[PDB]
Amino acid sequence: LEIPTAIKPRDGRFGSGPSKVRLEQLQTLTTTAAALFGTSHRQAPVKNLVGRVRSGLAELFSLPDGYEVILGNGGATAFWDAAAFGLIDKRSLHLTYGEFSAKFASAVSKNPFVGEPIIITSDPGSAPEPQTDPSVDVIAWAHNETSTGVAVAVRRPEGSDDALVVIDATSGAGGLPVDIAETDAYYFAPQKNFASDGGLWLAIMSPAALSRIEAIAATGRWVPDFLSLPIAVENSLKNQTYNTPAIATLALLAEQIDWLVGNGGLDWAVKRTADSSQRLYSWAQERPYTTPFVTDPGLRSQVVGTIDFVDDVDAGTVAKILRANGIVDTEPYRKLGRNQLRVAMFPAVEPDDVSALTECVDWVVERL
Amino acid sequence: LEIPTAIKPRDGRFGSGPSKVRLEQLQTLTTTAAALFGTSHRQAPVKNLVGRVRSGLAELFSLPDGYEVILGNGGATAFWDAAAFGLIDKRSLHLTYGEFSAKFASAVSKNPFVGEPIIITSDPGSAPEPQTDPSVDVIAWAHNETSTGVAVAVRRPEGSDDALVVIDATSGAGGLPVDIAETDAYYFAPQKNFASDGGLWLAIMSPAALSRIEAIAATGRWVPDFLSLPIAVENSLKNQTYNTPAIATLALLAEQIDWLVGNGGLDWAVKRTADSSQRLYSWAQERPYTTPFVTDPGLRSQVVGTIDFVDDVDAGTVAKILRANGIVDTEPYRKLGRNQLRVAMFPAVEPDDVSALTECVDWVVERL
Ligand SMILES: Cc1ncc(COP(=O)(O)O)c(C=O)c1O
Ligand SMILES: Cc1ncc(COP(=O)(O)O)c(C=O)c1O
Repeated sequence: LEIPTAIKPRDGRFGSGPSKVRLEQLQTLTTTAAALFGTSHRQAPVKNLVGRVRSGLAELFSLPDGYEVILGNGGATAFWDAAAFGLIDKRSLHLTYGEFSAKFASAVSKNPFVGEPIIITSDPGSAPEPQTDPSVDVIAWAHNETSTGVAVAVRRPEGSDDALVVIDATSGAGGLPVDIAETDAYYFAPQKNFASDGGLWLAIMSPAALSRIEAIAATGRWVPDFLSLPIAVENSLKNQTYNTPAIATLALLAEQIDWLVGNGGLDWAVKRTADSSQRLYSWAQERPYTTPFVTDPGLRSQVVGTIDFVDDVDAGTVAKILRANGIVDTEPYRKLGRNQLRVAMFPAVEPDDVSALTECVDWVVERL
Repeated sequence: LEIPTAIKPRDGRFGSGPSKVRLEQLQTLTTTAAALFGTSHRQAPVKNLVGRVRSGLAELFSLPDGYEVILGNGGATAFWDAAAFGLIDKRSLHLTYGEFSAKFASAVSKNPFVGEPIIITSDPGSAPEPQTDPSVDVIAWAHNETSTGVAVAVRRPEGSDDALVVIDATSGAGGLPVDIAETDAYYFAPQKNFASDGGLWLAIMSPAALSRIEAIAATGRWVPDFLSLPIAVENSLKNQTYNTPAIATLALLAEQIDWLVGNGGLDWAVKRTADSSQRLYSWAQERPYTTPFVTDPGLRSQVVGTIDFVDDVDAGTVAKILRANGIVDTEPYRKLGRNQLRVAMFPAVEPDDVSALTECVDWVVERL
């Protein structure tokens, strides 16, 4: 099946990380950023680039006093292990409702430097309510569960005074609203809403989280240096990382932050993803062969939309035909095992392209 | 001081990592690799890119049967912690003679999952001989010590049958000769001879090293998943990494590998760095205000040249003037504390630009 060009989106990338890298943003690598490549991360030109990223994120996320942008190599998966060693003192409570929220709880359960976590589960497509427990000093959940398309509210739970709020915003940060004052560690990686590459983690940390990192280091608890949050904080405060970061990753990230801030900031990004996701969900509701996987509209992610298909319409065949027509990465999370499409709607994704995608899906399904 | 343009090198980047990224190599990001950006690392287009990197390195390093290219996020610093958990069974022997060889031994000493390492030290600017011990199952040293400009032979020591040869080739791999059959783990990162970005580690592993990784995993020894060599092996064998890799790091690396292979492979790269380094060392010998830091010519690195300056010629002032004229990153290793310049001569660096640099240094020194 050859989809007519007239109905095709301008950009066919609907992947949930890595995701659409804007043409003008990628072009900065051979132009405005060409002179930064291959230069020292211990010298002013690359340190100023890290500085642009940190102050840019501080502006975009309206950071309260004493909050800091901390960064290091590895991506969000490395941050899970760094946080298990460095942020959790004795015990944590985790909400699990998909791949990424479950994987952080599983990393904490296996880590022999911290206690057995309390795990509150819910079926995929749903989420438990943010909650606390008197025996925990960390409470963790994902702002956006990328495998299921579920977005959860980011609020400091009642009676959680003695616990840090540790939020995996890998696919949520930059596309969803957030009051950073409600968090202690709001972490992410650049390949989703920030339209950059993986291999770097970023974490917005509160004064309580920074003090906690210092207090845990002061106990003498061992941590491999690569996963050390005290070393990552020491370096981040001076526009550096512990080891050599990727200049391309920082250059693409800084360009996306500038673009988001220049468009009106987080409020603009949230309006944009609301617009894209409204097009996707309204279409999924209208068509008799589709339905949103997430039944609670309050949990339906603005940035990652999981659309279930009925028995007689094979979503896998639809995804294959779309891919053969250059409309890529609509395949559901590889481990979920559902007759579903997963569509990313991060701010780089044009809302009109989400509309064009739905028309392409209708066109293909009518010819199956 | 304004250095006349006629004597300036075409490219002023002499940094030892990050290092000179060729422009035509950087331009593939906006052309032949542009469509790869923002696409899934779990789908064929990015998996084929990893495939190109693995096959390319297999060709460049003339890999014997059963040797495999393993990769993961983090850079070489992450590989030290991954190797301490995953390659060392009971005890290791380390050679230390600068920043990077010492830091790996220090990471192993602090790791509470393995024994206390045997450490064989030498003064900076020198190196101990590769040697073994009956109580160790791993012997480790750096092919190239980036902090002192010392290159060491890579050979399997006599009577080391029960020990894996674990070589930190971060600044050596692709610019220095090597017989891979003499190694069990030959690891590096892409920001030096491979003219790409940091944040990714690569390791050429022997069948004995791969079997060792499996045997250590089979004991049930815990390892944080991000630093897991069994998981990195499982993913690498199917052109993947454990978590999201940077597409730009892979795309720049594959272009450099292709450029090196097309030029005549490792033999061509070694001739090129021999040519560049001959220009630097002969000039350092000729001038009465300079001398190579490394007194043993057999240990003088072809890729990283440390040139000491006499008391009355301030190398720091020279470095500052060069930097103000766009000739950057000649500053010595930040912790060495010597009146010295450090010049990288990786294959992307044109030998004529090393000659031009020496003329620029003469010009500046004559006007101090
Ligand atoms: C020899 C050597 N080993 C290890 C490293 C650490 O590399 P990375 O910053 O990629 O972790 C470096 C960095 O310069 C190095 O030159
Ligand atoms: C919510 C979430 N958490 C964590 C991760 C891990 O990210 P990375 O590959 O950067 O380690 C991902 C990856 O898709 C994710 O979406």
